[PDB]
Amino acid sequence: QKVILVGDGAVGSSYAYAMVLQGIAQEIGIVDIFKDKTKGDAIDLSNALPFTSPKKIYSAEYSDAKDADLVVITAGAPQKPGETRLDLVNKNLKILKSIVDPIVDSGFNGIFLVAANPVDILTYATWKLSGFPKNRVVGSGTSLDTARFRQSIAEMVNVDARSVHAYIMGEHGDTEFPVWSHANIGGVTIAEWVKAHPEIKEDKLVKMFEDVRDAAYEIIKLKGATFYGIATALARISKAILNDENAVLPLSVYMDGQYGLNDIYIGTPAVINRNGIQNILEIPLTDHEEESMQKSASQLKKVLTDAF
Amino acid sequence: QKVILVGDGAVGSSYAYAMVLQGIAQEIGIVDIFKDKTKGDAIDLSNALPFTSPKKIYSAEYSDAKDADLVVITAGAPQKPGETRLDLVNKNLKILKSIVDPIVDSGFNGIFLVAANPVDILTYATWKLSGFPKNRVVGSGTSLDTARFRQSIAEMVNVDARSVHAYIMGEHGDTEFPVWSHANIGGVTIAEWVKAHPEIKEDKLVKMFEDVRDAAYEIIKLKGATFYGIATALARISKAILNDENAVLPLSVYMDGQYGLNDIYIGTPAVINRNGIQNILEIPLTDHEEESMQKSASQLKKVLTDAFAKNDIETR
Amino acid sequence: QKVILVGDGAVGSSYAYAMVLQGIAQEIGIVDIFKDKTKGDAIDLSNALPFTSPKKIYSAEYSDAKDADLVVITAGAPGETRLDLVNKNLKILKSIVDPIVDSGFNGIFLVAANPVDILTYATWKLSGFPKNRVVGSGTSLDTARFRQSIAEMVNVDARSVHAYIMGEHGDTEFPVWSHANIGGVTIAEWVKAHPEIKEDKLVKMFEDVRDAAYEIIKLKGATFYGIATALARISKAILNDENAVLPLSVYMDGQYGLNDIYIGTPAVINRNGIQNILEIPLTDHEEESMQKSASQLKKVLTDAF
Amino acid sequence: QKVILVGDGAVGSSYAYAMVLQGIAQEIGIVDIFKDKTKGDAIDLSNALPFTSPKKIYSAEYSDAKDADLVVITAGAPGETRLDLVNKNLKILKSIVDPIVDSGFNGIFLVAANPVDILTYATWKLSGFPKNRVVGSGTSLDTARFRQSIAEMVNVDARSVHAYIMGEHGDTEFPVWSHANIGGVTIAEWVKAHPEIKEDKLVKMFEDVRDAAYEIIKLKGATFYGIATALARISKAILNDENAVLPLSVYMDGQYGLNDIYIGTPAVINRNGIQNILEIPLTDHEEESMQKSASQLKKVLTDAF
Repeated sequence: QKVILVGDGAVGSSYAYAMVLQGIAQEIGIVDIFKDKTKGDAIDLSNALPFTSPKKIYSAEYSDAKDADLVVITAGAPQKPGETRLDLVNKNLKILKSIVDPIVDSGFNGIFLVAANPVDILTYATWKLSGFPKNRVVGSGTSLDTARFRQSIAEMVNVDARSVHAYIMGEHGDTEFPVWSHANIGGVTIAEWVKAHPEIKEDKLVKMFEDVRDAAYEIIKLKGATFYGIATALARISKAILNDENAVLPLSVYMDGQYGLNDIYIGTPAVINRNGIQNILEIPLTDHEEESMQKSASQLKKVLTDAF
Repeated sequence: QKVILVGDGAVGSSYAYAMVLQGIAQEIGIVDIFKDKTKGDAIDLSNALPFTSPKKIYSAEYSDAKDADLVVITAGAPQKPGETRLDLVNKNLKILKSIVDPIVDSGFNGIFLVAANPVDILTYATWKLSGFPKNRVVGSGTSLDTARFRQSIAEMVNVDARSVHAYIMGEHGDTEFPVWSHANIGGVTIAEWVKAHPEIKEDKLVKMFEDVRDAAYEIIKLKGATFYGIATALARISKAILNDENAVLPLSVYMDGQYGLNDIYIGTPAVINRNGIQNILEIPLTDHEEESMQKSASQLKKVLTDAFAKNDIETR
Repeated sequence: QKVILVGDGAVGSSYAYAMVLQGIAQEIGIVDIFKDKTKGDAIDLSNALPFTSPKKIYSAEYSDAKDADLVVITAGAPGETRLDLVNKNLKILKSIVDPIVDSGFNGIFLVAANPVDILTYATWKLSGFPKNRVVGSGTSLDTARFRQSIAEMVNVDARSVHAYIMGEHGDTEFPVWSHANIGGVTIAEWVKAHPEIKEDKLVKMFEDVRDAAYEIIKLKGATFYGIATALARISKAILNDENAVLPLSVYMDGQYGLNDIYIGTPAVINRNGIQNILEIPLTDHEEESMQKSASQLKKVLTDAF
Repeated sequence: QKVILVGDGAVGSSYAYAMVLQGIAQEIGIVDIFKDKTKGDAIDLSNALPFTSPKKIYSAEYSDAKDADLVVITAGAPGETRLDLVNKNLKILKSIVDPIVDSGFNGIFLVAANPVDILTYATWKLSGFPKNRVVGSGTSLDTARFRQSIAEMVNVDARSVHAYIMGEHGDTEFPVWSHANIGGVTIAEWVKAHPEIKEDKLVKMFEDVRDAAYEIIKLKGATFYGIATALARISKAILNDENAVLPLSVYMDGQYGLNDIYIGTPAVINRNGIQNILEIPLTDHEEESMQKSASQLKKVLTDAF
């Protein structure tokens, strides 16, 4: 279980730490333009190993991805507060290509996990750039928000989060949405739970989603950047892949008809194991919610068209 | 987190051991009419603690339930061939009564976790005999079979069990049933799953439910008794209660209108915590499954009324 | 990580349950003369799997040990004399080792049958396997409990409590008080600094630890949860290649001045058996204790074959 | 189990993250000059909670230390003169400890800021708290990394590797090689039976552990994951009342021949602070090392005031 991390910034670095404290993977190679930073990170991270399970951590080069089972791409230049997102995508595409090409050439044949924002778009870019099978290229999608969303519903309703089933689908970002109609707690629909427990106000639920959806913006405002949350979810996804888990997570997967969408990566439940996506789940959507999914995909699709 | 286990037999003993190895509970008082066995089981289990989290395990008497947080009743009389299931209830009631009363006398005011068979019947009995609130008396119901049911579906569809939602409800036993219409994988129904994945055959799925439900029978015929599965299920429930989790489990809960049922304990998904049942989930059912529920519940009510009637009048 | 369990009695059964709950090994083949019991036991156990990590459990035959990584021998019937107990278990041991060896099994042997030290020496001779591929539970259990009790009494996390009970597991085993320490401080020195701790308490403690099994048997009819858990830990150290230090039954090639017999002492064990046998410096008295324990054992070993 | 972290820099921030992933404590209030950063940090960390055990994390003020069970001080700037660094951190410390004590805090102090030993003594002086209710990370991390390295070299599970790096955390800390042992066998004795392990590789290993922090700072700019992880483990020993043995910064009352200074030495810590200061048997040279580190420490500690 060898992982090659690409991007030793706030997200990549925190991600490796999470992997270390949580005991996921056996070998982690850190790659970043700035070599010295990663060498230091490797030594520092390694000094924490005596408190967790063993691991081998080192500053690596794209060539070291040859026998890697999972490549995590975090390195993604942030949008300047005064530029087209298209530019953000045009600058990250160059950053991206300079990463995928050299990684492919190493002989790497494992799973790609894209976390760089905008993720859905960059997952399509990675796929197109690598020429890898659709199921071997994945994006963090809306797994982090779905997790938080479930956790918040759980706290409000007071039921163990493990029994709260809800999904946030679409392009991870401003257009993502909650599948309220299908969301349920232990088998009972949120709708039925409210009818049965009026104290759980419908308006508060709605704001909660909004708070989950806008949180990354808020954090960047206060702290300047977001990383702990994304880093933890990135680790979980990494765990499901490496441990051939067959877990169901809302990832950025390749659309081929599901929800009627085609030729794009967007967020939807999916089964993921050591060989990438096994299944792409189509959750019964309300026609209204199908519009949501529709809007979200068209906006994302246009940008994808232009960029290329 | 103090636990008082009544019945140090195969189930009871296995349960304690599970609690020990899994690190659930801080204290475990073992109670059984046979004192020396509980004393040796206490010492024996304590030699395992160095390989797990600490715990205080000792031989106990009902009076020790005074400050307990949980009382686990596994003490039950086996059904020998040739006796009405009515007799099996009659003698188990006598037993239950010899346990409930003294525990209630100690001042115990925690939660009751009934595991004896028939569990639903013995749960309602414990509830009635103790006088405890309906939500402070729970049966292990169909939690084990549901957990085993899910893992098997998981293995067949090859999807992590955590994302496999399926319930087996009704009276734990020969007439419990799987709510196939509502069961789903990560949000996608079993029916829909079979449509997209034809390799997943329906006869195998239904046979698997039968193999699950009949598993206890086969275990007894080959080995004489069953304890590892239920013991492990019991410890999970115990953890849900003691750690105040608000976990959803198909347990034996008091029916007060749900499923059109009233005044009996029967299996159905419920939310449980340190104060007992918090919520009873009403999973949408098919007219038939609903009928199954009604039937499973009528026969249930019949045996209670018979057992309690005989016990109310003939006891001396 | 495939394990073959020979003996589905109270110990074997508990052992597997421990393995199931603790998540050790991915496959357990249970082997016992009573097929039905092993069959129902495998089904009961498997129902416990949804609450733990996955594993494959089934009623096996010695031949299933062909591709097994670990073979644990618990078999053996519990008013008997020990000499005539040893004899009926050497015979049983033979009926197990031979066929397991013929299946091609080139893994590790972990003997738990009693007397362990004697029967462990028997497995070695009966299988031919290298002195380091045949291991006995030794005194790992008693030491684990001995350390735990010192920790409670002393009120310091047991992980830092270092003590060993060595020699033949049983009546003649003894504690190495001289080398035993807390955080690195000898027990002796700890007692000086803290008089609240009494030698009478410490001395009776070892005794209680040592004769515990005797009482559990008297009270409950048999002991199994303790050794089961200890076997499970040993099983883990082997299957996961931990190179852990445990007082196991190891072959004597000079240590403590002993030779050609298995006996209890700290050793490093991993996926490939015992990696190292550790010699703890002993006190003259302690050397005697070890000496006396070994001679008493060696005689019984000598007359057995 | 509530905690008040003072300092939301790379170390405190990472500390909080570790605490969150490892699920230690149920409440963490992050206190730092820059509020918005501690505010956006708490939101960010709270988004990770769904993947771990529950916790209540928030931006706090010194006043929130009132009911706190433990306060962790990581504030303190990272050219520089050993003297100047101490003198300005002593100032920072004063602007923190005072206000925290004013809140009503009657819990434990865990000092992580460097130079840790000196800043720990300062915390004791400034807080007026009991000697046992003021703790410094001391050499716990280096000792932990030191043991792990010896284990990888000797190929024996680290839990069985007992070694101690003592003295003032810094350039003057030294390894107690004489007492260091593996499963009860001495490093010196271990080497004898294992030629391939050379005292040359062993001395260089320690030196790497000691000056590693320095290499990390040059390469990356700062060091935080090692210290943060270690802080979280000490925090766990305290919040869970473990009575764990860790080389911490503790008040010397004659032990080792030292008096009236905090310095690195094995100790038992729990919910109520330091239970015991362990005095490990030092060689003449190892004893000289302790004196040298302490006298030099004492010097810098005096001038500082």
